[PDB]
Amino acid sequence: APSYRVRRADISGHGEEAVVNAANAKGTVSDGVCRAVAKKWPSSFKGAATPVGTAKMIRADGMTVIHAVGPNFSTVTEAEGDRELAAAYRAVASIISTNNIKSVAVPLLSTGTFSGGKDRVMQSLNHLFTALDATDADVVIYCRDKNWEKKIQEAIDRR
Ligand SMILES: Nc1ncnc2c1ncn2[C@@H]1O[C@H](COP(=O)(O)OP(=O)(O)OC[C@@H](O)[C@@H](O)[C@@H](O)CO)[C@@H](O)[C@H]1O
Repeated sequence: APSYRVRRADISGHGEEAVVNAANAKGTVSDGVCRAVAKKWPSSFKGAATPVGTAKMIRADGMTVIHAVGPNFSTVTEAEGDRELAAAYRAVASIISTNNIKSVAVPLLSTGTFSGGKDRVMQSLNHLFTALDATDADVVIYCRDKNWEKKIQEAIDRR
């Protein structure tokens, strides 16, 4: 069974075996988690382009980087976005289990740039749990907001 905990820290300082980038489909560096990942592991972006709802892994800069493309909720219906968000997290879980990754730092996909202006912390976290429950990985969820940290911790605890 996987273990879940939450850190309020820059994900670029994670202590896990792998990190999930909240990526865009073009594999470009822009504001958000992606900027922190590009600064710390700059060569991890080579050929990282992957369609919405998929994930693409690379070993670069002594790190395993998993580029997961959550939906942009400005560009899909709510139901379409919810399916694509579930798919991105399942693509992450498959890469974790198939590559024998023992621990992973995970941001909440589609809760920032891609949130379409809405609070999607619980939507994103519920898809994260459902997908990563298929793995044996130690999962560390990263956020920057003290309120999010407690929400996430509350949600971890309720389980
Ligand atoms: N350094 C950090 N450490 C820990 N948590 C962080 C972080 N930077 C941002 N976050 C949080 O991670 C979540 C996903 O944000 P993001 O805005 O990065 O994630 P999405 O909403 O999936 O959008 C991805 C796009 O921004 C895409 O173009 C990429 O360029 C960006 O990733 C948001 O809740 C942010 O508050």
